[PDB]
Amino acid sequence: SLIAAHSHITGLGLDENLQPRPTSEGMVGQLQARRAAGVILKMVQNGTIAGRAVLVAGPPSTGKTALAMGVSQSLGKDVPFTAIAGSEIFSLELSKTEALTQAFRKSIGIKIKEETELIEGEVVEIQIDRSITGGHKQGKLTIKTTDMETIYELGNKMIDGLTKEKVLAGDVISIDKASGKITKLGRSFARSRDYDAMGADTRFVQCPEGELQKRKTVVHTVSLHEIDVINSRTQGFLALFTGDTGEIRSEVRDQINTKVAEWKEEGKAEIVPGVLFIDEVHMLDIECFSFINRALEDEFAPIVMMATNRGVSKTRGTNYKSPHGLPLDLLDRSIIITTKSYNEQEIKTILSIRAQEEEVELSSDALDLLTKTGVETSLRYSSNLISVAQQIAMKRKNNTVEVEDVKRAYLLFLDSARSVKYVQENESQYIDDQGNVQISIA
Amino acid sequence: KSLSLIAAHSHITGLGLDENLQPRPTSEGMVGQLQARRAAGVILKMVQNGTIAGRAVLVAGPPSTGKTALAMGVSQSLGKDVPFTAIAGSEIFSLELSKTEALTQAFRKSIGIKIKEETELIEGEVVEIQIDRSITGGHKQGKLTIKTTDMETIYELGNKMIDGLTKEKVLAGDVISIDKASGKITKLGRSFARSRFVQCPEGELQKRKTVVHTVSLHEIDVINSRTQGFLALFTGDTGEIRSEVRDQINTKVAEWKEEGKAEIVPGVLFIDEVHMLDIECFSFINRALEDEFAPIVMMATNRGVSKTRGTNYKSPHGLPLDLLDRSIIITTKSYNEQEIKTILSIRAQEEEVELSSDALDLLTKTGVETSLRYSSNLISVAQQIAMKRKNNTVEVEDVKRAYLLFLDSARSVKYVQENESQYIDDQGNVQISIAK
Amino acid sequence: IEIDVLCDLTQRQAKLYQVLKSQISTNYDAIENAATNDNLINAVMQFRKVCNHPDLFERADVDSPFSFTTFGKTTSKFTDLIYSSRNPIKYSLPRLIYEDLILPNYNNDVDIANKLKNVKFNIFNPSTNYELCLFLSKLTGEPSLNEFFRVSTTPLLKRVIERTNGPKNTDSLSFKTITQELLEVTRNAPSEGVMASLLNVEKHAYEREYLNCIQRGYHPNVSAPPVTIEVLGSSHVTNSINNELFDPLISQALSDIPAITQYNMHVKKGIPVEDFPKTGLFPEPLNKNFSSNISMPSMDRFITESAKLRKLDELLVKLKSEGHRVLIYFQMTKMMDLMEEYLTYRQYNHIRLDLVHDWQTNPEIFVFLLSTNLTAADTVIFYDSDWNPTIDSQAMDRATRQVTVYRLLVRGTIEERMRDRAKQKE
Amino acid sequence: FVKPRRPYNSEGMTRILRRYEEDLFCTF
Amino acid sequence: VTRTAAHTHIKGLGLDESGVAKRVEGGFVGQIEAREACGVIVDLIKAKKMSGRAILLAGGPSTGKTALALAISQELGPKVPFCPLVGSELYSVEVKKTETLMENFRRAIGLRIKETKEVYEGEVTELTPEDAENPLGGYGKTISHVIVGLKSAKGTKTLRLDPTIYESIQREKVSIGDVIYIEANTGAVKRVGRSDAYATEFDLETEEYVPLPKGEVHKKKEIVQDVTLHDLDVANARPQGGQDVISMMGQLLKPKKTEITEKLRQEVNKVVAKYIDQGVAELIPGVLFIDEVNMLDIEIFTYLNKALESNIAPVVVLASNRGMTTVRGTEDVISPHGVPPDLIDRLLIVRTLPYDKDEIRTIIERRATVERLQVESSALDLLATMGTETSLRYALQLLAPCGILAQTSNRKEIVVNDVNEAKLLFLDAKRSTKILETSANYL
Amino acid sequence: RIKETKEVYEGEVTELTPEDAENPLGGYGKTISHVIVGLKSAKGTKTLRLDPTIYESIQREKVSIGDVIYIEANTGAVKRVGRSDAYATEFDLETEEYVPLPKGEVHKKKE
Ligand SMILES: Nc1ncnc2c1ncn2[C@@H]1O[C@H](COP(=O)(O)OP(=O)(O)O)[C@@H](O)[C@H]1O
Ligand SMILES: Nc1ncnc2c1ncn2[C@@H]1O[C@H](COP(=O)(O)OP(=O)(O)O)[C@@H](O)[C@H]1O
Ligand SMILES: Nc1ncnc2c1ncn2[C@@H]1O[C@H](COP(=O)(O)OP(=O)(O)O)[C@@H](O)[C@H]1O
Repeated sequence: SLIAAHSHITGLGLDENLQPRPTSEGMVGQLQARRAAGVILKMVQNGTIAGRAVLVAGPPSTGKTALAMGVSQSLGKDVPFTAIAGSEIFSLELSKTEALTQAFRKSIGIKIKEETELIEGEVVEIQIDRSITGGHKQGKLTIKTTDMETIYELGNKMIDGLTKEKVLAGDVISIDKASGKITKLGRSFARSRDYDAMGADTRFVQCPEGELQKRKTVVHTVSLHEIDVINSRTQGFLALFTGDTGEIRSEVRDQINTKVAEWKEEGKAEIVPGVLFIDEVHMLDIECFSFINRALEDEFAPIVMMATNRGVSKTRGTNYKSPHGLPLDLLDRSIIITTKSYNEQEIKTILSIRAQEEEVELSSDALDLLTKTGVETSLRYSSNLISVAQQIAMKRKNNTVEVEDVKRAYLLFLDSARSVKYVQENESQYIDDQGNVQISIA
Repeated sequence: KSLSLIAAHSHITGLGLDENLQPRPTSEGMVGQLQARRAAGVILKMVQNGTIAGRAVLVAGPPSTGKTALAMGVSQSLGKDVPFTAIAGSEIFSLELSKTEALTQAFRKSIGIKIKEETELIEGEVVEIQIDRSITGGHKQGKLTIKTTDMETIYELGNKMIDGLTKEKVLAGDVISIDKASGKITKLGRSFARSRFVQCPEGELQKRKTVVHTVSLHEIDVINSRTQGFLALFTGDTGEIRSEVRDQINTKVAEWKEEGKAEIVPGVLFIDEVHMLDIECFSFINRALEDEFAPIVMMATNRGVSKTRGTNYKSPHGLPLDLLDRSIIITTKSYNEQEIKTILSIRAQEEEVELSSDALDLLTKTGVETSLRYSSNLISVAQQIAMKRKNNTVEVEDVKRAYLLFLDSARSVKYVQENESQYIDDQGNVQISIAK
Repeated sequence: IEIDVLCDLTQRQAKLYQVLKSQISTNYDAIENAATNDNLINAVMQFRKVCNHPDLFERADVDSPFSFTTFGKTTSKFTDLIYSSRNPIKYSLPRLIYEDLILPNYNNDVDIANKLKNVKFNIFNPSTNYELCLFLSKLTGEPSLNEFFRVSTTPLLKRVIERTNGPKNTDSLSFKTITQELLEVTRNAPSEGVMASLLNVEKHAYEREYLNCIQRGYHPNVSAPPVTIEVLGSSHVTNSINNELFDPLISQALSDIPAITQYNMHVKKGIPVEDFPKTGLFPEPLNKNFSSNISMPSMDRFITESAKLRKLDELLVKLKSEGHRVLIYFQMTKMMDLMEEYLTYRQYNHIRLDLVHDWQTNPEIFVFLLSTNLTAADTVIFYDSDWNPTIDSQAMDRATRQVTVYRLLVRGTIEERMRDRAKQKE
Repeated sequence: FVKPRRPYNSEGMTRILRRYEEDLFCTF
Repeated sequence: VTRTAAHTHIKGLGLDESGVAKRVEGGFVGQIEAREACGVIVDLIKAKKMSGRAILLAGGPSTGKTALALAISQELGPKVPFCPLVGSELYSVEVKKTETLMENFRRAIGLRIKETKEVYEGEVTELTPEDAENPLGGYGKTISHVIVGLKSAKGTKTLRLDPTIYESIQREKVSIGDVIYIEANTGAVKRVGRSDAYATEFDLETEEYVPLPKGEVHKKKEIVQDVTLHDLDVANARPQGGQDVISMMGQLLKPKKTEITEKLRQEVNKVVAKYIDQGVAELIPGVLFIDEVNMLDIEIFTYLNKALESNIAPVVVLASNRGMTTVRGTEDVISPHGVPPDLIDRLLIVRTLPYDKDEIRTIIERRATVERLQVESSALDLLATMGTETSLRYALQLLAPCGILAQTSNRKEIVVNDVNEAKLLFLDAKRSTKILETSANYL
Repeated sequence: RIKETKEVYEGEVTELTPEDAENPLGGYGKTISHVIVGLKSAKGTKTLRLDPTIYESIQREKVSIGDVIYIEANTGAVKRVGRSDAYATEFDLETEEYVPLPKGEVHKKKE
């Protein structure tokens, strides 16, 4: 859709022998962290070990979220990947343990196999009979093909699916029995009756050949949390979307656990374990860490991916100060992947890959200036300056971004340290921490 | 009694007092604290007189000295038909109700109104039920033969009785109780005609009876508060009952007492661990006893000069000074060796099979040394390890085994003190690894 | 030809194993060779009936919530029903409370104060307060000026039910927001519509994720009626709570009138269609499996709930050309349940105790269940419970000329313990 | 022998009928 | 094939007959006195006569309190209820903390009931309503009676229902030609599916087809059920199940946890006592496991010392990880294990002891066999040295990544090179803390 | 922003006929083959031959002769704007507001 900060990472950049390539899949650097992330990815793809906490550590602007998002990209489709942040837990309707439990149930997926039936043919005759108030409905639908013709009965849902997106005799429709979907492929008979109301006539299709009823088997993926909220109340399907689900009792949890194991042993369900990713896990509370260290010890718990950018900092809700903000009992459960800062070649590769993804034709000397800026200040600032320099080059009607555009962008927009010095130089103009200011020039 | 397993206060069947309120040394399961037990007897006679409104008593003393035992003894000696509400200090901090609202509800649950009502009831055994169900229209007719040990009669039944007997399908020989006013039959059971079973009812069909009804003022407040039905008494969503319906109920209760068709029965409200209430709750209790419809409040605390919650200063008993002014204090003392021996004797007598006497002496020595409650908890596990040895009695060596396994407080504290780096401290420092 | 298959313990079989393995002190008696040695014997047959299959020793009945009721039961040309479910909790009230607080009385002031607080001083009264009513008539564009008094004095469910479809005045300040216009523009809209498909994602998620064929996963354990209130000696309380539990407008709103009845008032009695008491407002459940909490016992759950019947139906699916026999002494003469299993779903030509001559003329009818020179059967499935191979060889001696052996095993159960001692004895 | 079709009780109802040449509506 | 959840190696306490502990049984290594005390507690549970007995499993991390609690649950059996809990569960944003505590207390106490239900089921051959006399009046229903024809094998009956039953009949959309199931206890009815006497190959609604039900109609069936006391409380507080408008409307609303009053609990206890004395009920008291009891504040403990002294309260077991720490919810009380001295007199402390090197090595061996990876002896000894040096848990969690690296290296054997690569890729807490100490980027 | 096209018929109804049918089934009050409606707008007048299913929408929405209506082609659902401006015949008392006769042609294809 749109280009974001993590548009360029397509995979973990990893060979089949679990060894990272120097530059592949839109990634560079962090070779040991990439190898460890690939090991965790292969652990998830095996899917037979539950509740392995993995913590990522490092300074800011190192590639922690890039590593996790590369894990999500290489993880493959139809396997769940929650990407919650630390602040989203603290709610006014859920408890924090309840919010953690709901994230845990969202992260774990079920691949339900269902047997369905497809019919497709030319519609012969409809015999919808309704009551006087219209509440109760029963009908007979008649459908043919080139080979054979069958008379089917009708229920409430099929009649109301025939009424909406209205079907006349002369149409070719396709019905799936397991889902109840109606797909009008077009009008085939081209009947001589043309009411003046109908202005949208579907395109002509050849009427189909062969047998109407074709056996089909399909698989669809639904997470544990969705089944939980579906079975929670009478109207549970709305609560997926409105999110008014809350403080769900443990009874439906254990009964759905037993039913899920039942569907597993008869072959209906194939559980795929997922990944829960909690960015900025230092934001959480001590009660949340207690529930986290006691929540990984279940069979229905995914691999939990954790991220921090803090040193020895205060654990929230508590007076003491702990490594990474995480207490010792949780830190002992986790296994830590470390990340280290970059150098000039890796930073140069980062901005080259970004400017390739930012469709900016950058000159080589401007690239060298951007690398010196990025090493000098931060990687994120030199990442952000490329689009601005592109806009400035567009204003001067030159496609290639040159050095003077980079210098003008650097002069117009301020980084962290220069802004800090500019605040410290004339601090009386800004409102002080004690709420003191001078707003007059004299 | 409902379903009751063996609990801590199960041996207490009331205050062991004579007619002149002098405490027997060991009676009704309770031994010792004779001055405190005499004081509780005087308070019991206050409540049984029922002419004194809104006094507060403070049962204060050391932990495990029988304060909760004293309150349970008062509640047991009070009997039924007098309301008793035992709440803790952590109950009234409600997420939906305010603190003063929860205190007002707990105050009004322990004030009761006694109403005598005379109803009509017909109860017997059905010899034979016939219905001439030739329903040409909606009308049907039938006859009922109902029998007791001294009655045998036939009834002509109207249409509504036929409707009421079609449901709750009465066969011949069943025992039914009929309310003629409301038309609700109850199938008590089937008589002795096997060839659930109940006895055939005795004679004098159509016998009026008096069912004495005691309801609390909280239920009348919930009913009269119009948007909450009686389902609030079970669901608990009464939700901030207004003061005007309370005033209306108080005036109606005074009218009923004056005109003599209702009698008011005062009760006792017991607050266990009163030291956890806030100063706002102490102010509401401080001004809540001046109402005439206020029960006799019992408060029990085991704190010294401690802080009062919601403030920052220290006060005696964990309570502010004006609340201590508005209450008389019952003191309780600790137990010597013989009292511990008698208590352990009673608890082991009820709880399980008998003990050998040297084992009972070892229990008494451990109870003196560590805690009464620790020895009482050691009793049952010593008996279970005696059954695992397949012996009836409990010997000294079973007590030694249970003493080796289950630690008291002092050994746990000491063993924590020699093993400090293995545990987690206040600063979250712990040496999980055992090497170096 | 000798083959052996070993099977994993199923979930219900394993939980039955654990709940009857616990006891007080079992000391693993059946795998302590108590069956080899010769109460111990009761635990041995209990472990055997558990370790084979649950329904061979108790029936898997219906799955229903526990009915917390006191309904009219019996001791056991139409039999009729009246709904008579009541809660066992009887809250008894005195008659003085009702007759002096709720009902009007000559010495009571309920009706007077009710009218004085709801009619005489209602601020939406047009007789006293006209300009306020005209104020809201200008605001909301209401056609009638008594409507505010009607809304202010109507219960919420009743006011929900009689929902009016009449459009308002067009000079009102009620300005319809763009979300309401979006919802009304798609109220009856086809597919392939740009504003149509944007405003229904729940039907797309329904059809994509196959929610029309999902199964019920949870049922409540206890279901109860509302707690009955029992006032002695008055019929007014009976009428009042019977009216409140079964209000015909609310009950009829959660209902549907039968079609031939709608014929009868619309044509035969000439009642206009809009004057029908409105129906059909009960919310539709998600699926046919979500309609009621009662779960029927499924045949497929019988097929899949056993460690050995699952692989057994897999085997007779695979085995067609050879008629086969079952040693039914794996459960000590239990013919009944396998009989129901394979003429309920896996129906075949069959014979079970002239009998020996029927399966040799054609192999289309299998020899099937017999309790142990009739070796004319093509094969025999003799599988386990043999801690002694003597009865095994004597059963296979009875048994065409070719004999084939099909052995079955469950791991973790007593079959591994008797069938590792007897394996070295062979 | 092939089992009979389910009985179709449609008494007391309006009828929508749509055919190849023309569409009907039977009402009350 | 089967997923391991860090406790699948534990199957029971592993005790012998006389209460002594075998050194290796049930996946337990060591902790002999703790296992014997927990077996005594299991025997006390199976006695089923006590109320409000409590134990605290004191000890450090990596010691086995949680293992002992699930060992108690495995030894007790799934019939007696076991309610695991964490201390952070007790804080709810919808109801008081104390009511959550008592709701878990009555979740622990179980019940065994056997109930007989009057059941009507059969194929619907006839379904004809009777019209009312004054339909537009609206003070009665639009019908008066509904005659229903039910047919099954061996019996056939005609059914003249009340309109309130026909409400549920029309709500399950019952047509002519399906097998239905009327439960006469509550008036609920379940539509099983269309009868297979007719043709079943022409519907479009993927209906299930059922044979004719065996036996007569008016079957009286006795079923056995296992329910908890809390489930009775939550059914009576929020009354779903009746056929009145209160129950039908109570189904549709979103449920909120409410403060269940004590009066409901006494009425439920009286009804259950009548079921006990009548002969169909047998009480099954259970075990409730509050893990991380340090996280509970002073209010829960203050209410807990009164809630344990009731006649019905189950046996609760407690776990604590901390030593001499301050109690949450207060700022002056310094107390062992985060537990106030008022509660500790009710409490029977069970101590657990840390591990040696050989115990750690055997635990690693059994955990590797449960996770179906075979190890080499020198690699197992290396992992034992790291388990002594870093923690037992770190050596446990490192087992799966060296297995992953072994499958990467096209072999089934774990060597010491895989252990060294697991050291190089992933780090424990101590090396991470030192890396935080040396770096100045607040890493 | 979303662009589309709206094919609508708008105007004032001068005549609507629930036209009958040959072979009128059996035991039925009516058998509507089609509904003919005559719309009038500013400088425009059309006769529309509709499907029978618009009849119950017409009968529900109180659509009679002397009203201004506004329908959609593909949905075929009537929306009654009100009565026409000229036909304020009950000049003493009225409730329903009188919309002016709509501008433009009877058939509009707006974007
Ligand atoms: N190895 C890498 N490959 C690709 N992009 C990277 C890499 N390392 C860092 N980045 C870039 O550095 C920025 C910071 O990484 P991220 O993890 O998102 O934030 P932080 O490192 O501050 O947690 C991201 O925009 C990302 O695009
Ligand atoms: N005088 C007594 N007679 C019998 N039992 C007693 C007595 N005093 C205390 N106990 C028992 O000691 C145990 C703990 O006492 P408790 O009531 O908790 O003391 P307190 O109320 O002072 O905390 C209880 O089981 C109680 O039955
Ligand atoms: N006695 C034991 N025998 C075998 N493994 C154990 C034992 N005790 C603990 N473990 C292992 O140590 C880990 C920690 O157990 P747990 O009780 O959950 O935490 P803690 O021991 O810190 O309370 C578990 O994964 C368990 O497999």
